[PDB]
Amino acid sequence: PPDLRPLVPLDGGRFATSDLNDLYRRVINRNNRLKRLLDLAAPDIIVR
Amino acid sequence: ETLRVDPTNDRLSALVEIYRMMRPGEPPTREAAESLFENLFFSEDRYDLS
Amino acid sequence: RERMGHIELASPTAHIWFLKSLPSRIGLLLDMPLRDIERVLYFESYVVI
Amino acid sequence: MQSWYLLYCKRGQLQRAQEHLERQAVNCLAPMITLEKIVRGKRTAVSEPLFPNYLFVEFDPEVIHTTTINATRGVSHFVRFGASPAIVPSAVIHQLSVYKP
RNA sequence: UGGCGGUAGCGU
DNA sequence: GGAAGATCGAAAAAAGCACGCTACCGCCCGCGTGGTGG
DNA sequence: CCACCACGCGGGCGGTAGCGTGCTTTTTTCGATCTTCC
Repeated sequence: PPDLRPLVPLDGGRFATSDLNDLYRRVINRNNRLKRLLDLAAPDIIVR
Repeated sequence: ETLRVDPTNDRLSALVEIYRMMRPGEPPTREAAESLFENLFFSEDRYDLS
Repeated sequence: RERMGHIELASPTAHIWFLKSLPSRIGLLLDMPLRDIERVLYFESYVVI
Repeated sequence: MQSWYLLYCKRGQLQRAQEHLERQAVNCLAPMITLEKIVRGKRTAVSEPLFPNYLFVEFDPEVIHTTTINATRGVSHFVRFGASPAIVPSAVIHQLSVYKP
């Protein structure tokens, strides 16, 4: 849940991103890239 | 005894073994191994005893 | 604070907790060494089904 | 003797890495796709590298070493499966060359 | 007014 | 007399390292791409 | 028409390589003997 990994305001127009948010972003980006490359009929080496 | 244990018997084999130990996962070539050995200790830029 | 999300993985991924925590549950269940499991998991060698 | 390798490049540095590899006298390959783009309202097609951040480099490890390719100021790393870098068969190279999706 | 990392200090 | 169980030491990987409290410092993503004003 | 105020996506960093480097205990694995037989 989001409150378990909150983004505390930094009173400077920015936010403090937690480690969990960074890891989730990495996982989501990797999954989206894999889906896009699978839909593009990528070669076996790139898919692996 | 150390000479007996050591399998290498030539400069090329010794350099290849040293390169494999230093940089595992790379193709061991004579030129790369000799470059690494000569740059590890006898190169001023990388090695410098104060 | 209680509602959770879910991500649909493009391909199945093994659980690291059930893999690296010695003894390897997957390796012990499959009667194969951990090295072979790591090799097949990280796309190093084919395994027959 | 000359063989093909797969290279993962840094973001937005595909052209710089390609030019650096060309300076090393090695063969470079990257798929090109023409896609209709805007760019401030002018209607043409831009070239986008299919399978982004991927390069196919034909060279000889004996002529020039692998780490030299790994440190061409713009190449992120090698696509290695195991200890040694992976080898892409020539059939895949031929497919990629003839394929024009 | 939330967290970490580093440094220094107090009581054992 | 070669193959499978024993074992044996040597090496490699994982985990732990007291309790409270106080003060200060530093940080809380970069870079090719795009629109707007001098 | 050119300088400069936003901006939204990947990943070690940076470099035509190499960086590590003063703990101890427990568990697992592996090469090497070995040894013991069928």
